[PDB]
Amino acid sequence: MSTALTHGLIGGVPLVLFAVLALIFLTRKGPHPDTYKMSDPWTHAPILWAAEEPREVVIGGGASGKW
Amino acid sequence: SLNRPNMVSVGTIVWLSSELMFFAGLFAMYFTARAQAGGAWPPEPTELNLALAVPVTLVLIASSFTCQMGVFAAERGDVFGLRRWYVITFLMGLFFVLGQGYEYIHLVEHGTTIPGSAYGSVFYLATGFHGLHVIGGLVAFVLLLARTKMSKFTPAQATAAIVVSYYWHFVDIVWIALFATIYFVR
Amino acid sequence: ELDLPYGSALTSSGRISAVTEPGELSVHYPFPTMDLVVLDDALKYGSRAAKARFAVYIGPLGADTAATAREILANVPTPENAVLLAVSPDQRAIEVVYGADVKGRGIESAAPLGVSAAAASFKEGNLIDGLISAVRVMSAGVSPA
Amino acid sequence: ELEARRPFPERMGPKGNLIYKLITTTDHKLIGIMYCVVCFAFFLVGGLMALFMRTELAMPGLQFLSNEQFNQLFTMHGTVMLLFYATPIVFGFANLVLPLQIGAPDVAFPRLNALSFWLFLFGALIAIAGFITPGGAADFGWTAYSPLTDAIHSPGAGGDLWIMGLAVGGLGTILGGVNMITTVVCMRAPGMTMFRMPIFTWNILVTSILVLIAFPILTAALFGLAADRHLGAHIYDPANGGVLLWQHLFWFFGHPEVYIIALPFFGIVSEIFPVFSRKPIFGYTTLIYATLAIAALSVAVWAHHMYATGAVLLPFFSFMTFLIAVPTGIKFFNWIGTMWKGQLTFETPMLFSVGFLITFLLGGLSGVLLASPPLDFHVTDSYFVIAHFHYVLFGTIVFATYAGIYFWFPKMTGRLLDERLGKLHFWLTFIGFHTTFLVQHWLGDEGMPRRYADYLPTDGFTTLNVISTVGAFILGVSMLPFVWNVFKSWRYGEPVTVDDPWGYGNSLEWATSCPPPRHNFTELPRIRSERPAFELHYPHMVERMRAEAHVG
Amino acid sequence: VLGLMGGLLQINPIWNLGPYKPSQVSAGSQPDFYMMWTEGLARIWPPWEFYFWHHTIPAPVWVAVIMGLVFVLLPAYPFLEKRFTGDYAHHNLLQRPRDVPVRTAIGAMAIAFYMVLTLAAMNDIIALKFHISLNATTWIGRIGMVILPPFVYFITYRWCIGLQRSDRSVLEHGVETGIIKRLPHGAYIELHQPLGPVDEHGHPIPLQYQGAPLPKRMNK
Amino acid sequence: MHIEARLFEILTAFFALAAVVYAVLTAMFATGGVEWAGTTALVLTTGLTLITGTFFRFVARRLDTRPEDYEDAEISDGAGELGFFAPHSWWPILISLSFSTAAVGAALWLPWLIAAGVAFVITSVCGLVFEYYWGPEKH
Amino acid sequence: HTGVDVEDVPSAEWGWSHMPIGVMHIGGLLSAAFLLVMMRGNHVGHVEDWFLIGFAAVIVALVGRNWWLRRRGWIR
Ligand code: HEA
Ligand code: HEA
Ligand SMILES: CCc1nc2ccc(Cl)cn2c1C(=O)NCc1ccc(N2CCC(c3ccc(OC(F)(F)F)cc3)CC2)cc1
Ligand SMILES: [Cu+2]
Repeated sequence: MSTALTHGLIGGVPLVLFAVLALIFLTRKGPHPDTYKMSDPWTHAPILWAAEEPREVVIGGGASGKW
Repeated sequence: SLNRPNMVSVGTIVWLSSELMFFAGLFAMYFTARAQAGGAWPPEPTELNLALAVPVTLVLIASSFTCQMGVFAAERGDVFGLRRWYVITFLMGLFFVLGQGYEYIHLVEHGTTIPGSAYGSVFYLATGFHGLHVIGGLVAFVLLLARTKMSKFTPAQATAAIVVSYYWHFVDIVWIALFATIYFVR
Repeated sequence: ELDLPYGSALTSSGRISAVTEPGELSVHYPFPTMDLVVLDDALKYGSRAAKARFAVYIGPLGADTAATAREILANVPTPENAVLLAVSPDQRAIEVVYGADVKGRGIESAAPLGVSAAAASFKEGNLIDGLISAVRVMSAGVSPA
Repeated sequence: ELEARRPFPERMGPKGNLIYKLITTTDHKLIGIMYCVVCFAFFLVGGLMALFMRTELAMPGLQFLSNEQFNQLFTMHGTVMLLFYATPIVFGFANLVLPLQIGAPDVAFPRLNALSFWLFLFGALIAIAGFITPGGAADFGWTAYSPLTDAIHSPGAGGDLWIMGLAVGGLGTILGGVNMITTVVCMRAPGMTMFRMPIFTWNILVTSILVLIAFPILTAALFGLAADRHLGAHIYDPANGGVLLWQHLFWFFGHPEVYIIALPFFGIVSEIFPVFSRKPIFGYTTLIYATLAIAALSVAVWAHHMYATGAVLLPFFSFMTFLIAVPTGIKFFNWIGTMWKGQLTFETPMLFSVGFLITFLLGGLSGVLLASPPLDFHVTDSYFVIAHFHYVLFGTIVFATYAGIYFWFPKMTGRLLDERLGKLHFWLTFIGFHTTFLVQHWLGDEGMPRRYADYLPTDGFTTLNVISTVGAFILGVSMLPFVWNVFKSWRYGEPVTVDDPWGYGNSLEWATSCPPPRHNFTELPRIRSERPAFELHYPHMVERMRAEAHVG
Repeated sequence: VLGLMGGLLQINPIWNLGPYKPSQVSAGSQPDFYMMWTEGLARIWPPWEFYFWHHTIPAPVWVAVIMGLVFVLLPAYPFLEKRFTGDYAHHNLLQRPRDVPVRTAIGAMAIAFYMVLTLAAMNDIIALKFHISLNATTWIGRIGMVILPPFVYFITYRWCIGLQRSDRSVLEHGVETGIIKRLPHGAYIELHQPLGPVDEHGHPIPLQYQGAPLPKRMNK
Repeated sequence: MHIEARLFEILTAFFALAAVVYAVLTAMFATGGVEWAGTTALVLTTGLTLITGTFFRFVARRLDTRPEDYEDAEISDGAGELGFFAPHSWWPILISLSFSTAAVGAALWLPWLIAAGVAFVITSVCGLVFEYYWGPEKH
Repeated sequence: HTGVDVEDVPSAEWGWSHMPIGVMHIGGLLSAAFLLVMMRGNHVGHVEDWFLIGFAAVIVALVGRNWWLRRRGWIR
């Protein structure tokens, strides 16, 4: 049945359907919290991040600055 | 903790059941093609010499008792009785398989072959696989004896001895069945 | 005898066994993932080349800021050989604390540099970005010993 | 009190961390991961063969294939998809989550495990390596009918490799079954009796029993066939009862095989449903009895595949298949009851489970329709049969496997798969599948038998083949989101820092750290029912679980 | 051993052959296994010739220069390695092959190359006994000659580092005994066995690596 | 263990019933008499389940209650020392390689390859069995 | 030695344990070029050049991925 249109459907329907389904589903919002922007206050709990690299209370110095 | 029912025993038992199913397949091969050949279904060029099929069956049956005496001596902690009984068992199993090979030679000499007949095919294929199982059992005996030689005797060695023993008992009784089916019922 | 907020339970050991409803997460960090990764390899590879743990703090310092920073530094596993960087985005204050064991290795010649870089990057509204810059410069400054 | 952490867990791991641990490993978790990865590679190979078949079957005329190549294609497709993807994925899921579910540190025999995996891999590689032979791979059917696989007919060197690869794989499967039975029987937690273990474990035990019953007879048949091919052994000549003997043996093997690859996935979905329904599993002992009944009945119906030979006792097998149709019905009703009046949330595992429900119902309806002899007198060896077993096979293995992957990915990795990609994947798969296999009922009811490489334009059914090949290409494109999701989410992706990322879990595996430690446990809870983790995380619920457990 | 295998196995039965005559030939024309690489290199090298004014440079010239390059690169290796690594000290203690990953990978790559060249010499025997096309074997060799050495290099490097890590793990902890306990609050431990001193709470203090092999099985 | 034995007894009873029924229903009403190929498989699957069930029954009758078989129990009951579970080993892959060599040597009829495969299987199995029993070297 | 770190290669001071990355990159490119030129003198067939081009494309893709990921700091 009109070999050109057989090849055309076989090559075109799957990719078109992929396009509509991707634009439907891949444009939503994920569960990740949206970025914090410093203009507004900070409400998240305190954060402490270590380095963990070298395996296994007297202060030596310090510095400061207030932007 | 150690949950007294042994683990190696359960493993060996379930595997022995599977091997029984294998021999079921072989038996089903044999029984068909016997309902087809009518009359003297063992063709004329074959004659089963019974004067040599009985001695090998009896030496296998005696080897069973020898293996049982070996495991008896094993369950109490002395290795030399185990070694003596298992050497005896190995010797007479070797004698059994040698006699079987002699019968194969004298049978193919003036008669049945695998490509020559259908009875020849089913006969050789039903007995050769049992021969292979017997040879595997002999190799197991050798390996177990060497392992008893190379270190101290502990309960693990006793468990190995027990499981090898009743694998050999299984092969013995399945041979009893094969023999009673092939030679007497016909 | 604590609250264990609706799903946590104390086991036969000291371990807590928490749960989460099917549709949430268990981190809640208000930053993108591809910047957390960059801050992480900064914090790791700069700590390799200096033989000193680098830490970062972001909560508030609602007191004498240096006091509270050296109060916090006692939470790093080996605080005596460690370098902490504290930041309070409300009070807009930067604080860098050292350990007694990490000193004589070119540290105070590098702490004000890190503070200035962090401030210069914060003045536009880049938190993680300034943290990365400060950690980079301080780690490049300190020498192994 | 503050407590130090990392900005993000480590992505990959050190250099040299895996390759040597891969060769000498003995822990079940790594072996389950290896199972899953290699089985999915083989799935991709089989799917490629199927796409070649489809693109030839459209457009009457032999455009680019031959008759020999088409026969080899469908033979190898069937063989790969049934024996090198499903039977090992069963043991993959078993090795993954059986010792965790029974509360054990390891499997019974830890080196027999690795032996089984390597036997599987090398047997598969041996059987596939017939395409590099100039004559090609095996060209008979998947079923290897009686005189066509002889030495006179089919004389190539691909059938030999086929037979030997199957033998090696079968040995591996038997060893795996032995190990699983021994592990479930001996190694078990000091509190849980056998009527408190989860249903997945019971299904695995029963499946292992079936494996032990079924596979040795296939090895026996294959050794007979190799003897007949290499020694002229007169075992399967039509002069003897050699044509029906092979069929009896093969189908006595081959029906327990489909039930072997069917039951554990029933277990998987029955284990996913209560977590997302927020309810107990409806009819525990009823499900156990239904499983036992299906197991017992699956070995005495083998001859409903041989109606058209005119050599079997039809009423016996017809009646007993009608009988085996019942326990599956009670199982289905128990699932629907477990979903009844709960609080449903449709994350990807629940979505895939519902798809499984729908597809398997349609396939089973077509099968029970197929089970009557006067109807099989027309629709046998046509595309109706193909549509039927593709419905049941797909709906079971594919959907329940994707459900199990999306369910147990955190418990083995510590990460979470993306959900938008999961929904896209599910919808692509569903649409493509239902559009590629639905018209084949009509396509086969009117005369078009299976295993044809060509047909004439004067015949009908040239548009239905085009619709089917469009659907096949949609199904083929539907695999990119899944592999992209797995490739990205293994290294990046939201980490899991808690137990039980799907709240309201059961089965004692959601009571240990999300990536479990070596030996799987740092402490055990007190076991009183079949939902120990649920009673551990919600202690204020045991009174209500014991009070209203019998209303119905 | 030499007497036994010279009595029981047959080698070079010249009588089955005939005297040499320039007009007749047979099918297996291989040399002994130490020239098979030369033969295989001649088989799988493409036909590249150059024809310029009144002259001709045939294909086996390539085999000649490659052979010479191999024979020149073999004796000059220590000087290359000392130029590249920059180490000129006296050494009387050997290295374990797992401590030098790059040299081990180089050697494995060279051995893989040699094996490919040697197997490409028995094309006829392989294609006859194992049913494979002859052109297929030629192309398999021609492509393997390029893609097998680097694959072997990569795998050997990663394998050496894996062995090093396995050594460091048994240095840090003890030797695994394979015994499991249940620790009344339902925990599973595995009863390691220390190789040196122990601290106050029973854990062994980690040792330092000294270039010597370490035990891995308790029965050794 | 009491429930495993009961499971196997149920299975054995059903299989024996089905085998006898099939045999006597194909002795009559069939084209050529007894079918002889399903009958055998059925009696011997009955025998399989019978062997397993009888072993479990004996072990259950020769045993006192076990914390697994016992309800009412606590985790302090199983406190003890389990068996020996083998850590890392590399012999399985060599066993599989040897068996695959023998299998491919049986596919293409090559007797020398079959002999080599059998020798390698014997060697690898010996290595696996002796792995945790070799003593220290004697020097 | 030229230098790698001990947490990557534990035995880094006992033997040669580092090879520069440009060597590997340009070696992969040269091997791809060799595979590509090996189809000169087309001897009556094209089943072979499909394989040649496939392997060359795979090699080039691997080299390109490694180079691009190293250039953006995703590796070390
Ligand atoms: C993985 C699985 C799988 C499963 C589960 C099944 C399930 C069933 N199959 Fe199928 N089958 C195959 C795989 C499978 N099959 C394959 C691969 C082939 C042929 C391959 C080959 O020839 O090459 C095949 C072929 C095949 C045939 C013969 C085709 C032939 O003519 O050649 C028959 C019928 O005899 C059959 C019947 C059944 C029946 C009765 C079930 C029953 O199990 C299903 C019952 C299911 C239900 C869902 C019922 C739902 C229940 C309720 C809702 C209560 C409803 C009650 C009433 C309507 C009474 N199958
Ligand atoms: C568990 C099993 C299983 C599965 C999953 C499938 C999957 C599919 N099958 Fe198959 N099939 C059988 C079991 C199975 N089949 C059996 C038993 C037979 C008959 C056996 C015989 O007659 O002998 C059969 C026969 C059969 C036929 C007819 C053969 C004949 O003519 O009689 C057809 C097509 O009509 C078909 C189609 C498909 C399609 C379209 C899929 C789709 O599901 C698959 C879609 C898959 C993919 C496209 C993979 C994606 C691939 C790519 C992404 C290419 C990528 C490549 C590389 C990376 C290598 N199958
Ligand atoms: C292709 C090889 C081969 N095909 C078959 C087919 C069938 C059989 Cl049965 C055997 N074979 C073989 C074979 O036997 N191969 C071994 C071999 C190869 C080359 C050389 N040559 C000697 C000296 C030359 C030389 C001389 C002077 C030189 O000096 C200069 F010019 F200045 F460089 C350089 C090189 C080169 C190598 C000997 C044995
Ligand atoms: Cu049929």
